[PDB]
Amino acid sequence: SSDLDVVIKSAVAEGNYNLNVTVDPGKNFVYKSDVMTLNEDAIGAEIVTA
Amino acid sequence: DSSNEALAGTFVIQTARLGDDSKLSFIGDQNLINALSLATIQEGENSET
Repeated sequence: SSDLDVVIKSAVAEGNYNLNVTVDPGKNFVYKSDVMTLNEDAIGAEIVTA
Repeated sequence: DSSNEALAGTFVIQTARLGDDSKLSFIGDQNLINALSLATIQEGENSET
């Protein structure tokens, strides 16, 4: 596989090992920015539903 | 599965005689031999005459 790393500390034994993986997921990060407002003289347009 | 070839992408090397005569030895440069990285998975045993 291309997503497996190995680090060595002491004497290793031998052999071919087969691994089985099971997962239980968690959560992620959500960032919020602040409100933006216009200057004293600007003009804007949009399409809004009503 | 459940045989000598359970692993994908590996070389398997054998000999057609029995006993100590079937031992193999590999010699060469250090880097090439390190890259090959041979290992033993079965050992021979003597006959009974």
